[PDB]
Amino acid sequence: NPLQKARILVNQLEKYLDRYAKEYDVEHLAGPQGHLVMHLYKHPDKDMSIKDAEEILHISKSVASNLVKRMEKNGFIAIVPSKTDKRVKYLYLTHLGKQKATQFEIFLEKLHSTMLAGITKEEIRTTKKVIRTLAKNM
Amino acid sequence: NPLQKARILVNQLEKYLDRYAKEYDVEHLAGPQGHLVMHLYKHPDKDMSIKDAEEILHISKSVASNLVKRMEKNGFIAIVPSKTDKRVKYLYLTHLGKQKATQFEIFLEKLHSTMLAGITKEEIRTTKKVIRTLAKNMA
Repeated sequence: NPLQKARILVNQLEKYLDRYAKEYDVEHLAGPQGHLVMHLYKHPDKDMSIKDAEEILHISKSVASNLVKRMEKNGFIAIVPSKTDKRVKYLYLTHLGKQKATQFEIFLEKLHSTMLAGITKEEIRTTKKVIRTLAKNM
Repeated sequence: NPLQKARILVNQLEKYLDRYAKEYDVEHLAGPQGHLVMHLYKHPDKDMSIKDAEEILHISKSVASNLVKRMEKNGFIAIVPSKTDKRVKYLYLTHLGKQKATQFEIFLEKLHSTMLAGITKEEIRTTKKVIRTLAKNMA
């Protein structure tokens, strides 16, 4: 049954991810914080406002604000408020965020090497398409 | 969390699945038995051996044999060994199985109408393949 197998896959997938994130020592960075840290490190000539994080992660301001607040508490970023507009805040990688970023690139590189073996990109775009239309149908 | 979200979706899909199988009274047919019944009902001029079932459902003789024995226990088919060949066993849709067929057709129509809207069958076949190969890769 496809639904029973998918339920099984999800559980294996969460276990598989926790195990690698530990092996690569990016366990707390795995997930949205990693996605933010990555974008920062990949685009050094741009600035990231908290609103940049909302649009990339399609989350709300309250959710994004507590996310960047978490990343600052973890020593991953410096939050620097804009001097012109008091409501705009910028995100900057610390030294630890830079090291963690570059380690996170390596961890993802192996995941795309292992988990997506034998899966073309056209198969992936459609799979994401099917899952979204199932979700919309619910 | 994307994984938390996928788990919730699959749980919604299964709940909606049970809802339609109850509605159309086809709960045991969701899956291979329904596929066999359909092949029987749709092709009434051919005969289906157990070895035919292996090819149709891409299963083993042992898996097909336990499948049809389950379908007979549910009264969907009669398994009648060949009167010519002692090694061939044939499958025949019963009266109950013919009613289940048309009940199963409307059920599939409802799935394609509601939960599986906008998803072609080729899109489903790839989705199943990605799921099989991702599971293989975490091993």
